[PDB]
Amino acid sequence: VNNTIVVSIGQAGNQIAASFWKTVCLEHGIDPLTGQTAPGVAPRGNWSSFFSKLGESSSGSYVPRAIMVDLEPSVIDNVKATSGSLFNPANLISRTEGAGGNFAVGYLGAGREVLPEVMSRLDYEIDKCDNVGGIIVLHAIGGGTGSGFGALLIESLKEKYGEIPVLSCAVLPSPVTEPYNTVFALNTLRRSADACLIFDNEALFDLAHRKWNIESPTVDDLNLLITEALAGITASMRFSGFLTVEISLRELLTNLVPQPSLHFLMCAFAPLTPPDRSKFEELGIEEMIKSLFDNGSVFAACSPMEGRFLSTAVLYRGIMEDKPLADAALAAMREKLPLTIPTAFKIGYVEQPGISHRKSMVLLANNTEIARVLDRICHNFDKLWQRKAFANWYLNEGMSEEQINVLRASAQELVQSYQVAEE
Amino acid sequence: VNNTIVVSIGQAGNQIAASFWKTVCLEHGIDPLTGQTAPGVAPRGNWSSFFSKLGESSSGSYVPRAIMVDLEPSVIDNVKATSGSLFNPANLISRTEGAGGNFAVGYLGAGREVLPEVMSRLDYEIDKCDNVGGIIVLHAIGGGTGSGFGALLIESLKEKYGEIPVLSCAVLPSPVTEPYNTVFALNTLRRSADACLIFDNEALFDLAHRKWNIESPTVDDLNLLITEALAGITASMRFSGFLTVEISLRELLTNLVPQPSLHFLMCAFAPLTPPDRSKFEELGIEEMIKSLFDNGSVFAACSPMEGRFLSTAVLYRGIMEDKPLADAALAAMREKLPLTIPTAFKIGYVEQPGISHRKSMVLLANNTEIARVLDRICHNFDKLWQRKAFANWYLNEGMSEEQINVLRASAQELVQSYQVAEE
Amino acid sequence: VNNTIVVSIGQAGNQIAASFWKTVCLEHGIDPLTGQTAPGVAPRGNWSSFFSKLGESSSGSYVPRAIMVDLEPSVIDNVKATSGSLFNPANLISRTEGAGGNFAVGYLGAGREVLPEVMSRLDYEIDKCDNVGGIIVLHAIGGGTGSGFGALLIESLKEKYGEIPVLSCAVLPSPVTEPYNTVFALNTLRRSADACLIFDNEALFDLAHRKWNIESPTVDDLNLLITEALAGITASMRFSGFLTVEISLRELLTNLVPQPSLHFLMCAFAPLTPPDRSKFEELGIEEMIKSLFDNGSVFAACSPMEGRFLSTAVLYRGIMEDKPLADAALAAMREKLPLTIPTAFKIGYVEQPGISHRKSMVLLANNTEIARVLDRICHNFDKLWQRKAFANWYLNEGMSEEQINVLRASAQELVQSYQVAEE
Amino acid sequence: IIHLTDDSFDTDVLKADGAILVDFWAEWCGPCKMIAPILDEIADEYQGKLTVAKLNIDQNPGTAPKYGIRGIPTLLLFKNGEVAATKVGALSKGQLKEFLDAN
Amino acid sequence: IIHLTDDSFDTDVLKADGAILVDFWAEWCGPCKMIAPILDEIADEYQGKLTVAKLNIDQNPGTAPKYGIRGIPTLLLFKNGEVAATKVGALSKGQLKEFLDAN
Amino acid sequence: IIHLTDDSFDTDVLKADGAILVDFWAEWCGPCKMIAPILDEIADEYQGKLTVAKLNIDQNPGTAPKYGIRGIPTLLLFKNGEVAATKVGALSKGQLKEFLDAN
Ligand SMILES: Nc1nc2c(ncn2[C@@H]2O[C@H](COP(=O)(O)OP(=O)(O)OP(=O)(O)O)[C@@H](O)[C@H]2O)c(=O)[nH]1
Ligand SMILES: Nc1nc2c(ncn2[C@@H]2O[C@H](COP(=O)(O)OP(=O)(O)OP(=O)(O)O)[C@@H](O)[C@H]2O)c(=O)[nH]1
Ligand SMILES: Nc1nc2c(ncn2[C@@H]2O[C@H](COP(=O)(O)OP(=O)(O)OP(=O)(O)O)[C@@H](O)[C@H]2O)c(=O)[nH]1
Repeated sequence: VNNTIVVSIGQAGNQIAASFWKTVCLEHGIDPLTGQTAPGVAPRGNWSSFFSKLGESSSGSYVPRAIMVDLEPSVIDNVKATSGSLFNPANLISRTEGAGGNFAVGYLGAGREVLPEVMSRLDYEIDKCDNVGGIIVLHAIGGGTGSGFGALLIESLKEKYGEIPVLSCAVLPSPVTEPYNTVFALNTLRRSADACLIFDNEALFDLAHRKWNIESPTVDDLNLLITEALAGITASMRFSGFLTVEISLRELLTNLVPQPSLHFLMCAFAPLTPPDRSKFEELGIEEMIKSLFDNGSVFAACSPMEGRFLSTAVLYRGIMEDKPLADAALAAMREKLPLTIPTAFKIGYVEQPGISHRKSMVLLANNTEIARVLDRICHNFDKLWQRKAFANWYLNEGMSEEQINVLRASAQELVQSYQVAEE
Repeated sequence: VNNTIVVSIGQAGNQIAASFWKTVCLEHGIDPLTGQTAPGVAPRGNWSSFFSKLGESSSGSYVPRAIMVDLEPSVIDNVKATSGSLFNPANLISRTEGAGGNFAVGYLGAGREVLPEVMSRLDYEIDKCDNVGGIIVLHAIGGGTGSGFGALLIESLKEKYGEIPVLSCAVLPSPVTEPYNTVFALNTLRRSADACLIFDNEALFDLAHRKWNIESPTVDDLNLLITEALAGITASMRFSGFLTVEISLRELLTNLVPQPSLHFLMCAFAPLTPPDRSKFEELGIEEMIKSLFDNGSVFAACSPMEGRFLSTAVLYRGIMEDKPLADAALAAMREKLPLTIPTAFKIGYVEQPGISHRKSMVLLANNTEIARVLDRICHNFDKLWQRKAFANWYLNEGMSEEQINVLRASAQELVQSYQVAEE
Repeated sequence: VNNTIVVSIGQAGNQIAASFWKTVCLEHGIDPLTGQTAPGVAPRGNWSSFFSKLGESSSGSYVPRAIMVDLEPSVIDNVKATSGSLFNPANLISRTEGAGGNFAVGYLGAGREVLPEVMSRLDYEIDKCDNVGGIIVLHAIGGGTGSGFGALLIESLKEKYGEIPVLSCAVLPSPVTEPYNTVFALNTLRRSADACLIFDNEALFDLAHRKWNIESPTVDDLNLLITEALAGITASMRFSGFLTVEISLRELLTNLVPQPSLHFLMCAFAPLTPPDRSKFEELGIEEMIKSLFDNGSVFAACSPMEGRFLSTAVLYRGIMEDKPLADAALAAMREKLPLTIPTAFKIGYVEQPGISHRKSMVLLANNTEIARVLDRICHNFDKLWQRKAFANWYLNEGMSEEQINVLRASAQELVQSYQVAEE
Repeated sequence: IIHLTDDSFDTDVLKADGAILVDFWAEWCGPCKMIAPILDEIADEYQGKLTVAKLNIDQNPGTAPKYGIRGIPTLLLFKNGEVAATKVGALSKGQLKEFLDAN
Repeated sequence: IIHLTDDSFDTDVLKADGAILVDFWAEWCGPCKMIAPILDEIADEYQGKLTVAKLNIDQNPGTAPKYGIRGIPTLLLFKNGEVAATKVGALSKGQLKEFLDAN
Repeated sequence: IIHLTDDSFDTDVLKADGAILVDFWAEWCGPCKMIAPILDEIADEYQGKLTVAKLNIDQNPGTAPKYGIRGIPTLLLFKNGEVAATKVGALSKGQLKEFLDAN
């Protein structure tokens, strides 16, 4: 049974990480403030995939295979305040300065200083695994820690461990120096991550305002959407059962990534019903599947249907009221999708529902409209770089002017890859 | 969304065309005498595939993407008499003489005279398409217009437009100069049609007499059978929906034709229940599927089960009471069929029922027993040509004696192709 | 429709054969003591696959396509005593001596004497087949007739008929000279049998004691288990129907054997419910499928789940209460199995239940843990051969010392094949 | 369509070369009328392979009792002068075929 | 979100360039409130391709009778000054799209 | 099959090396008899990996109350002197395995 380690970097990363781990504890029946279970009981499911056991069953504990890194200490302090004795205190690493929204600080400056400690915690977590099946890196790329040190650590991870799958889950800024940091991070995510799942803050914002009626959505609201999707994607790895289709990170990325140069993914979730009504109001399978494949449901500001699908996985979990109907529906979708490069259409099923929906679905797709999201970013970068807006910020920090041109070109090489895949 | 143009040539062609268009209007909720819909309402389904819209929604109209050609004017006069303002009057082209059952008149004589007008109407229809997905040519090949001009026009179509799929739906005579015209037409259908679906009048006659109790079946009765099958095959192209498996003419022929030299198809329909009882008496799925694959259900005087299937599509539409049962049944058929050249077994589903059955199926097959139908024809041709029966009819009309030997040999090359595919 | 001949050799072979034929008669409605059916009625199913008809329908008979060979006459005498006029008396061939548990007697001695008669009966049975689809050889390999003459006859079969599929169903001894005879027989089963299905007496013993509560299990008890599995495997060949997936021995072995060097199979059955309760106590599909794939259900003393599956067929028959559930379950198993050499996962369905269960399943697998069973055997052989225990038994009988080393090495070449397939 | 009497049964059915299917039936039998149109299709598709005969048990009461008929419709398959198989009751045109295919 | 009066219908709907969807509705109509949040999503996803308008039949009783409205909610698709298609009653956000896709 | 007393629990269960499954049970418990034949199969298939023990709560009333047993049958998994997991009630031989596989 495969083990996964989740590394979270920076504000967004760690706040999402905290929400993810709380949800996963609740799914497995593990006390989210203490890592304990009721007297005599073991957690549900394949808990050892994401947790390790400490000591005897009496005073012992179930410990997230988690490492949290930041430069600014506020967010990790908050985790300590809200999460009791859940985490290994040695795995929550912070310093003192923030990176001040500067990618170069995280990659070359203060970031290089934190790396030996972070890498040493990775060593320890890795070795205490029966069989390590992947590492998930949770981060935003608009700031300077998640982007810079996220870039630094993925690179580092791949050099030292090589064969271990590394998936980035990366939050993108919504239309400051954010376009610069995004582009710089993208290079590493293109060259070194085995795959990168984007979470477009612009889309998340809209969904929270639109589908949920939140006039002024907060990051907590946006994190709910991400957490559901993360819980749902990881459910294949965290449960077993008579009907449960077990799927490793390895198997998943293999099916989602047809070439190393096309490894950027997007995702959609259903139901996007407001938490306000969550268990009282349910969608039937029809409306649910319909919604899953709707342009208004993707965690990306773009329209997958106007582009082409390179690959697709539908990850279902929970109650299955009518399997002939769901199969008929998915078969119909499979014949309706705009296609490229030969496609894959994978279907996963997990018996165990999440904690908020009786049944839910995550759609992961490798689709060419990701080019639109990426294009939006590059247009903003170019708008600032054409006039060298905050350029000295990065120049005085170790990057050279010509080398950032290389990274703007590197990202362009990735945007052209997906445009070529479409036509 | 794909557009289809339906060209009908000669008596049989046009009488079938009229019946087909009336049925399609009724399926889409389009008034079959005026091309209109009730005030404010649009047609059901993907109407633009087979119809174009004329003008505003008030006094406007939905116009079959149809062209009807004949030499004798009786049949097109009858269409005008029975079909109000449905057709574009410019698309109903006729002359004065019949071809007197002479293929050569249609191909070289009076047929060559009609071609520029017919081709010009094709131009106009083609250009007013968003995306043309195919042309269907409806004709009988025992006479001289459908056969001769049908041959002329398909050849012409392929030279000018090339890439557009062209499917012939060809009616074969039942055991006069009919065997001669059939053979001459077959050459073009072999070399130039992308595919040819046969409708064997002999089988249709039997079914109408046998299954329906008609002592003296008329052509109207035979056309009912053809129309149902045509409606059913075209349903994948004319409707959309949550469970509707959309399939283009392109995709269909791709799956049905494994090599360009084996593109002759046959079809079966179910239920073949008499119209007398149509909605009051229903078959269950079992009996229906059973019947579909029965030798007594094919629109060809032969037995598909005694030959070999090169390829197969089952096109279901309407109510699905029990999908696990239907899948179990089709899977069982799939393992029961005599096979060759690697096979295909495609399943289509359309939610929308036709106008006469709550559920119905069309079976299209590329099967080697078509050789039997074709053999029957050639034996009759040889019986007349051995003694030069009406030979001067064709000799005095521009064909040379040696060139008709070429066409008898050409058809023989096609009959040997299917015999080789069997062993 | 395919014909099968079943040849049974030696005590175990013939006692199993008798039990198999009685069960098959009962399934087809053929009187198991006379080969007759009630007045006017034909047998159920595709009876001609395993039976031929003798004479008129009045005084006539349905005769197992069966030949039974032994050296000792006790067992065939018993068949004559218990089976009326079912068998062709000319097909029950015996002599006078037993082979005294000596492989060499069966292969080179008294066995060579019986061969022309046995081969001549094979001739006759073969020629009276419309289309021969396979020969099943039923035998134990721990004694000297089944092993020696079994080896002799399979070799002979393949030389004379070549293309006919030959499947061995071989019973293995449970932890005397049994390890010697097993190893000697294995060579032929490796080189000449198209496939060999093992029945491990050790596992059968345990199942009968464990699952059924038999303190002192007899060979009759063990034969019940074998008979069910044989009935179940042969059901695809003996029945037809709307949902019945007809599968030939040819098609079956093709799917189960990926290379000629890996053709040893194992099987499991469900339900293993005690006959005591058979029709009163039923398992649901869940428990049934679960059990089928359980290590405690295989007719081999080993654990298929700790090894790797090269290939797999699940052969279901009888009532199907919930096909979506069964498909969901099998799909889940398919994604759970330890795999190698590309795999196959075939599913068969037969409508007709057996005589004792409303629904039942046989699992046939080509799995690498068969190496364990085989290893157990070789360790016992080596334990005796290291000290030449009963060596003169075989030396004075025509085998040379170096040639039995060849056969010990030959079996080792087969055990290494399956160990290599695992890693 | 072959009609039989008690007098013609011997020659038409028993002395017959090749396989033959006999439908024992009556006008007052609902299910018998049900398969009358079905039996015509088989008379076509099994040309040479089978001949299809009918015997109306009212006007020919002598034959059915000889064959142990329990009711109508009863389909009897004859080869020489012998009953190969038996089908009692009205049935699908498909189940009839699977019955004819196997015997 | 475009609100209409009887006075503004001509310019806003009939003289309009490009396609337009009009929702005839009321506050006392259960089903009308049901689709209010649905109509907002379409106003986003069909930018340039469609404009979405609303007319409250209580405060503007003059327009609906002209179009033969049988009840509410009624969605009317206009192109020039002409009704392209009609949807009566509350519906899924998906059935609404398939309706918009085809016309 | 290992039988226990209150006196032997300490050595047999708590001081034991390797994992151990204890079945608290009684004769007058329907469901307890149900799994008696099931527990024997696991005693085979988990050789070395597990040892299977039984404690009859009537003749040894002292042990169950110490572990907060709510009824019978109760399966307790011990590793050192510690309860790893708990299964209450009679179950399939398959659900029992998935329970043993994960812990
Ligand atoms: N979805 C989501 N986005 C967030 C969250 N927190 C911050 N963001 C976004 O993330 C981007 C900023 O990245 P941060 O992670 O906050 O910066 P950092 O690397 O952690 O910290 P510094 O380098 O010190 O600035 C902006 O686009 C924010 O809108 C969050 O909790 N959820
Ligand atoms: N199924 C069917 N067959 C028809 C129909 N009308 C004619 N036929 C058959 O078609 C063959 C004759 O071809 P036609 O189409 O009538 O001849 P044509 O090319 O239209 O006209 P001419 O060349 O002027 O004779 C004969 O085999 C007729 O039995 C019809 O409406 N339905
Ligand atoms: N499952 C099962 N095993 C049997 C049966 N009869 C014998 N055996 C086993 O088969 C092995 C002995 O092989 P036999 O078939 O009895 O020997 P043989 O070749 O028939 O006869 P000889 O050569 O004369 O000894 C031993 O392992 C027996 O335990 C039976 O009816 N069922």
